[PDB]
Amino acid sequence: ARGPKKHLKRLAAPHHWLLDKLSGCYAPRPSAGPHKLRESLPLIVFLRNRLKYALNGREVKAILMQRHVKVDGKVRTDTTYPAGFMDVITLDATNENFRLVYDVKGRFAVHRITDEEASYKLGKVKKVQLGKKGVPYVVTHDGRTIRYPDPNIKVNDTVKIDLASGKITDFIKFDAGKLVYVTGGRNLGRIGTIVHKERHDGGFDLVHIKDSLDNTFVTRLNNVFVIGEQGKPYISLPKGKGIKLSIAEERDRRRAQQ
Amino acid sequence: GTYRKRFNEKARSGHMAKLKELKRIRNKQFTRPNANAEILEEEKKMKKRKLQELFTPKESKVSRLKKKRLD
Amino acid sequence: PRAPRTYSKTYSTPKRPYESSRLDAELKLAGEFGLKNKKEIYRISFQLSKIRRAARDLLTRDEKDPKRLFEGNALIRRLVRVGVLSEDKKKLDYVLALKVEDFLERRLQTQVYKLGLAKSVHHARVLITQRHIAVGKQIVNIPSFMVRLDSEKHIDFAPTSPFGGARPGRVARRNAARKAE
Amino acid sequence: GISRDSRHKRSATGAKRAQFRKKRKFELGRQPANTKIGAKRIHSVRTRGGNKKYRALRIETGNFSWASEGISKKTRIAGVVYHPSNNELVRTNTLTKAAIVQIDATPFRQWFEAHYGQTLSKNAERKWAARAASAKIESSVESQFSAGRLYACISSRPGQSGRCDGYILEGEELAFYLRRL
RNA sequence: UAUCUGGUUGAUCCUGCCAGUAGUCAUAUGCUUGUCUCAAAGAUUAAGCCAUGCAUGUCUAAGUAUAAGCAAUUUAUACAGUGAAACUGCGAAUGGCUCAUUAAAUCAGUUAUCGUUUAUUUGAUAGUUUACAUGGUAUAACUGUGGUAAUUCUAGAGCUAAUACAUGCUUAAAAUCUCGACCCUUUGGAAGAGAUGUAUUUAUUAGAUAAAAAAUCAAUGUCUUCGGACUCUUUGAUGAUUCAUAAUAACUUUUCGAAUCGCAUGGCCUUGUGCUGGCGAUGGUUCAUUCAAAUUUCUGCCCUAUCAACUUUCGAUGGUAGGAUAGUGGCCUACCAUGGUUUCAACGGGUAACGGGGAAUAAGGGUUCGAUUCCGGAGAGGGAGCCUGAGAAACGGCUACCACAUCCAAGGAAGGCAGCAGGCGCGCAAAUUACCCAAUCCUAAUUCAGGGAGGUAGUGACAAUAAAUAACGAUACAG
RNA sequence: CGGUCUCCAAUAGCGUAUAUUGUUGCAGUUAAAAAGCUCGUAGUUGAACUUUGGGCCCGGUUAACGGGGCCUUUCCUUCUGGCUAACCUUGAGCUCUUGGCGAACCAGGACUUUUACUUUGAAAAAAUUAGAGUGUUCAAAGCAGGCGUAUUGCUCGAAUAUAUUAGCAUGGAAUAAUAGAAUAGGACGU
Ligand SMILES: [Mg+2]
Ligand SMILES: [Mg+2]
Ligand SMILES: [Mg+2]
Ligand SMILES: [Mg+2]
Ligand SMILES: [Mg+2]
Ligand SMILES: [Mg+2]
Ligand SMILES: [Mg+2]
Ligand SMILES: [Mg+2]
Ligand SMILES: [Mg+2]
Ligand SMILES: [Mg+2]
Ligand SMILES: [Mg+2]
Ligand SMILES: [Mg+2]
Ligand SMILES: [Mg+2]
Ligand SMILES: [Mg+2]
Ligand SMILES: [Mg+2]
Ligand SMILES: [Mg+2]
Ligand SMILES: [Mg+2]
Ligand SMILES: [Mg+2]
Ligand SMILES: [Mg+2]
Ligand SMILES: [Mg+2]
Ligand SMILES: [Mg+2]
Ligand SMILES: [Mg+2]
Ligand SMILES: [Mg+2]
Ligand SMILES: [Mg+2]
Ligand SMILES: [Mg+2]
Ligand SMILES: [Mg+2]
Ligand SMILES: [Mg+2]
Repeated sequence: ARGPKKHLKRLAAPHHWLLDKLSGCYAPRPSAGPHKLRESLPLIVFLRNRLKYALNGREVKAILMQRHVKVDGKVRTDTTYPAGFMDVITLDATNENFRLVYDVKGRFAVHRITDEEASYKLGKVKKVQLGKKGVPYVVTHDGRTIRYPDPNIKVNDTVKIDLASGKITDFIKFDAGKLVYVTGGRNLGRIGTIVHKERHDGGFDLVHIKDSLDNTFVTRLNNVFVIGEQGKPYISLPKGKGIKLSIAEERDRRRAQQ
Repeated sequence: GTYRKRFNEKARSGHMAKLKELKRIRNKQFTRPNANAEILEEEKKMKKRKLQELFTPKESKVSRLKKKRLD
Repeated sequence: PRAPRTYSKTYSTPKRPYESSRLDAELKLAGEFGLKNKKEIYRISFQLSKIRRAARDLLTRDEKDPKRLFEGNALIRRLVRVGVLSEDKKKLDYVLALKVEDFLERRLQTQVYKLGLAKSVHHARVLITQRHIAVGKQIVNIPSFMVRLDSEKHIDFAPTSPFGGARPGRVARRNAARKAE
Repeated sequence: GISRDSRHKRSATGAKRAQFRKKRKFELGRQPANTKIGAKRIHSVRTRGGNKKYRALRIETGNFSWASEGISKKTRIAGVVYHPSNNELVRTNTLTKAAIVQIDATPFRQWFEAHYGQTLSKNAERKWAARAASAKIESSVESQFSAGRLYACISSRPGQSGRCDGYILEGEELAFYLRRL
């Protein structure tokens, strides 16, 4: 190609969006934004294929141009705006606030939250560095740069960002015993507690995570997101609480509730 | 596939030229203007010589036998 | 272009179609079940072979294997639901003991015959293809329709059918009109 | 015409590579800019991205830094005396990085006169006396100051930034280059 | 092969043998061809040649309308509704098609950028720069005068705009560093005059630390109880850096630091068209993020040894310096050495070789296919070279040459269907030059316009699923 | 001379033509194939031996089976830092509490024979394949759907496995290699 691509085939789209393979030939290409293309949910999919509020792309555009959707407290009018992990989506006219959190299956789940919970979000500290004029700043996972961070904040820590003012309220250090959320790999969407962090200089660090059921799994550090201390998450969790459950029991409880 | 016969070698003379050069370098072991300008005999000789050397039909079976029998 | 839509063949030609004993076997199956052609028999045989090969592969696995337990249980549930496999025989070994006749009986044609709605298997076929038979509240016109245990008790003449309480068909009212005239 | 692509070269084993693709814009190269002493001529070059490069076709002044005293002054360039890569640049007086050049000595001499009050108001006397300990300098530099032309090395790339900045040779640098001269 | 049939003589058995009977897939072809769902369309190794039509344009309240445009109007004597044309901004580098070249090349997996560019999105980020607001150093559209046989050809003259082009100020305090009039000879002091944001270039400095105590030389600062004393003294990140950042001195045909636009009319009063002030759009330096790009580390390709030595004169291996590059790098230049690969198959040759995800077969090992719905690479008849732009070595952009080939008044002009249809390549053959942007998503100044991308339907049984052509009786005849 | 039939096969499908090597695991006296003989480089292959045995403890499976700890001459070493167990003791009732000593564990710096092989984990896009649920009228399929309903509405899913080699992390120490102390230029030290 002689330049950046602008089209996305449905088969090539991220699997977790759950798009019909025969509905059309192309899928919404997320525009540039806070989150990466493969780890983002465009607003069109959320409003049409998840909430079912709109029946087609044009109706989604009509909703957006009416300025009823807010992302992180800001109005967005792009159909393919890349909303992502820990993103707050507010619909005032319908009066709901949603937090984009993966389910156990590995898919963004429609999780409704209260207003007081919608007032803040969490961000994994991807980078800390001194800017121009000797002003420290922190870059989070969603591309937010916050100046004058607390000196104790380091990489791999989590910062509680208030949406209205965009300032850090609290933070969590990355240490053993902390509650973590998996954001990648086939363990995507699971929740557990840190046990040990294995370090390899010049390589990818590995973290051992133990679930509430005592099952243990190892994951690369890049896919780990600290969300609080054990038993005290700073955000409301989706149904299932990030516990992976086998297939036989899946049959079992589906029958039981049925 | 590099030197395979083409349907119309005359339509792609320049291409064939490259092949010859490549051969001359690949088999050397065995042997041993600015168009973007505001204003734009030997060149005609170059055309003639290059096109002639590029295209010379390989002598045929019957020509082989005729030469041997003449000798 | 649009993504492909998958397709598959539902029948396979036999290893030796020319065995005399075989030919007699399809003669039996077609004659007793009123099958139009041999392709129906081959289709049922192919489905049965797939089922029993899966059962054999599951048996090869060690007992208590999670894959074995899950998939064998699913297969037994499906076979019980369609009715080929009786309730008291819920083990993978008896699945290997199934036969083509078991599936053939569950066909809507044969069930219609047994229930007494038709006097011949061919009468059942013509009744089904003519939109006179309804399972539950819905009309089925396909002789190859497979009946479930729950569906078995709901087979009846369709509401729209003249035999099911609707008005007489075209021939009857035509004859009545000419007689009146 | 100029390209930086590596495919046209032979492989490490010596094989002659085949021609993978036509030349791409993102391995281009441009004609060298042989900077020469004279009245300033610079022309801009639009490069990859929105960035711009400066081409010094002619330049006769440059900002040279005397490192020992940590000072820097603008000075006219006299001429190129020695170049390590090739002597033809010395012959043609072409300005490039690492070329040894001669520069005028006046502005540095004025600065040293004023700062130390020595030759190569009470406030002035106080400052000169306070700095008197550092007055002594290398003999080699002082001899050139007497001559009026100082040896310097260009530390900028005139063909890229459009500047001919540099620094005055000292110590082992000056001794080695004097030996080569 | 298996099974089954037949022959092996005067006959019948038992062997053995022989012939025929297996299979899907693939190519071509023949006959038939009622219904429902579903879906495909290559092939002369000819990436051979194409008539005709279309396939890329785009405007919101928010850049520029005295169209001598339309329609409303005294809701305006600066404009304001809508708005052709043109300028301006963006896109056209996406998509679609084909597999010609290509044998460690592409490609798959897995690495790196402490080796570099990055329009746009997202978040931060700039009191240090006539102003109740500067010019034609200026033009289109437009008015008018014309040339040519001919084209998306254009000449002269007259006009007028900007978020075009080019210029240019106006805004706190403090601190620090220089140069320093003068007083006075001190342990000196000092009016004043300067400089400091950012961008580029160069030179130098800081960016500490495995842990504890002393004596002097020089400069020289706080303090007391005039004796001597002097504590808590500032430094982030990485496995690692000359990293981030900061500081000093200069440098620049040298940048940036808002002369822009929509809607609305709030608050102070000394009552002035005084001062102040709301919600947005568009721009702008740098950093980060995102979409990307470039190069790159390890392993992995079919046949060929009757291809055994190859590369190095004209870069082959490596060092030094420079040039160029967005940047590393023999990528190129100059000077140096003689290096580099190889029977663990280099080098050369063949390939009807784009690679892979996959497809078929098989009990397993294997064998073969993979132009073809997705990913990645290359191309637009063949070579060569380029403007623009963040992004092209672009071809539905430009320029040469080669081969073809259209118009012509013979002076000249215009070409690229391996895009969607539709033709030639034969004298023997095969989908409609159909409809639509309603869904998918893409482009724009942008909800609205555009999209042969895509969808709808039509058209040789491609490949697949279901499935009609009769059911129930009586009578008659015949063995 | 004149005059103007029966059966078999498939079935909305059917026919015709061409085409369609042994690693596991081949053979080499008499019916393919052992080179006239020896030497010999590459390549392939290559005798044995180094911690075995014994005695206890813990907790797991269905008396067998494996998983860990100690002891047996068997512990990697050194330094720094963090926390602190146990052990001594005072005092108040096995638990708190005073003051010492601080093992183990954790973290980092220093110290270091290298592979082959194998276990397990991450990674291998989607589509495809296998495969779970789902009355598309059945089916091929698709990822849909399901349940109530005067009125408002509630609700389950879109599972799971596979993928060679190479790279990464990890437990093993059987097998096959690799280095060490020999002119001691060897090891350790309060
Ligand atoms: Mg790293
Ligand atoms: Mg009816
Ligand atoms: Mg026909
Ligand atoms: Mg018919
Ligand atoms: Mg009909
Ligand atoms: Mg323009
Ligand atoms: Mg080819
Ligand atoms: Mg070759
Ligand atoms: Mg490679
Ligand atoms: Mg844009
Ligand atoms: Mg911005
Ligand atoms: Mg004019
Ligand atoms: Mg260099
Ligand atoms: Mg050279
Ligand atoms: Mg192939
Ligand atoms: Mg392919
Ligand atoms: Mg191209
Ligand atoms: Mg062509
Ligand atoms: Mg081109
Ligand atoms: Mg074209
Ligand atoms: Mg194109
Ligand atoms: Mg076409
Ligand atoms: Mg088409
Ligand atoms: Mg605008
Ligand atoms: Mg040997
Ligand atoms: Mg041995
Ligand atoms: Mg592996």
